[PDB]
Amino acid sequence: DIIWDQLIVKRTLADLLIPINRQISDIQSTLSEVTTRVHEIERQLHEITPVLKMGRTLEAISKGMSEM
Amino acid sequence: GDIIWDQLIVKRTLADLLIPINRQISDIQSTLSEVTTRVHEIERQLHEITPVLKMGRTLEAISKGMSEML
Amino acid sequence: GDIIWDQLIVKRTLADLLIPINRQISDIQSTLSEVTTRVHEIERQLHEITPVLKMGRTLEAISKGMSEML
Repeated sequence: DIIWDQLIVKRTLADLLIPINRQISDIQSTLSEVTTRVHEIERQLHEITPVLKMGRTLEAISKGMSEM
Repeated sequence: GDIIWDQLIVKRTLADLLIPINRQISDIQSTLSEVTTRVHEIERQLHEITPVLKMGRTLEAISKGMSEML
Repeated sequence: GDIIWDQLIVKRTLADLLIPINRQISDIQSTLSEVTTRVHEIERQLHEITPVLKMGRTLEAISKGMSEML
């Protein structure tokens, strides 16, 4: 009787939640795809930040030698 | 409609509890899409900039070979 | 009021089902915020690196115009 009332709300709610679970599963995979793309970008920027720091010091040391 | 009535009011009662869940989700779906287009714009800017630096380092390597052996 | 004992039993079923949904969401909200700050840090690092490369390509375009003059 109250066990029916619970079963009813459980199944009414689980069918309402099928779209919510689908919406979430697609967000979890799309969020994981972005996190690996951002991991690949940060690595690609950590290997090209030094060469530009070397380039700006070469610009600073050639400015000091042109003054002489 | 006796228990069928019960099930139908329970559905629209359970739909009320879910309208914050649906709003929380819709804001995540738009914010996740905004990030995915910003990350798409970043990766193609980096895919344009990675080759010219690879060409630059080979020009530095081939210049080093011709300089010390001259 | 026995309608309070009914609600208390019912509400445990709703809680049982949405607790994982709320936890799934809260972990997405924090993980989505982490990537939005990482993407904000990447865009400002690229906004400071994009001008120096546009200055470099115009220096390459100016020297090409000067080499034509001989």
